[PDB]
Amino acid sequence: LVHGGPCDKTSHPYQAALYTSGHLLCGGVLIHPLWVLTAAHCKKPNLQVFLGKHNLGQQESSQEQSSVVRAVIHPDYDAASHDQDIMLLRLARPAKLSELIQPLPLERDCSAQTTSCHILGWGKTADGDFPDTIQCAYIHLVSREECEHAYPGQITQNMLCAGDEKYGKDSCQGDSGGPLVCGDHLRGLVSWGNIPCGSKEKPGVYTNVCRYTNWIQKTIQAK
Ligand SMILES: COc1cccc(C(=O)Nc2ccc(C(=N)N)cc2)c1O
Repeated sequence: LVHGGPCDKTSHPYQAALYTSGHLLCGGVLIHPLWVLTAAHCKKPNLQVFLGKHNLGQQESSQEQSSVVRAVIHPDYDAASHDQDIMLLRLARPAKLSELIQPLPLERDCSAQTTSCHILGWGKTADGDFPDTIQCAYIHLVSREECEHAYPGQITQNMLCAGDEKYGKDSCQGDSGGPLVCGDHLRGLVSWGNIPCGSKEKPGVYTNVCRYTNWIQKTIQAK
């Protein structure tokens, strides 16, 4: 995340860190004790999910680790266009909830009224480095018309745009799959956007979570 700052220790209990081959890969969102939501482009072998983390560099009493038993990529995911960039991960070990480990409810209304939005993650910062401490930034949803002009013929109804006109606060590589939180509800997932990261003109592109309500429920309630 570029142009943000360190999060308050107790404000991100839904945040997951996704690892592959012992290295941070993506962010994720805890949505149920057994399920983490992330982007489909975060699919890698033998993912390890870390919950209740703040600083990646140290062992924290609040942390919980789990391997993934099932990875469910949306059937209509299209890698080239990032369309329908969403995946559900079933945890081997259900999340032991605490003040620092809690699920985030989903936004179900695609026409939800404007609320304060924020993004968070351990992705690439302004200096080009990966932070040990989780970063946060307040951002705003961008009108679909403005986003379509920014990315001609690339924005589908399964995507939502967000950014910041003042400093260009934006999500980046490593934040992928992490949450776009609006009014204490999951509104989007970090998917793609401007490279180098910065949202002053080309806003960040997020998977539009409200479109996936039925698919998420059907996957979680399957078998
Ligand atoms: C495993 O996932 C990845 C691997 C390599 C690169 C990326 C990446 O560049 N993502 C990305 C780019 C721009 C934005 C933005 N809003 N400006 C957000 C995310 C990646 O996600």
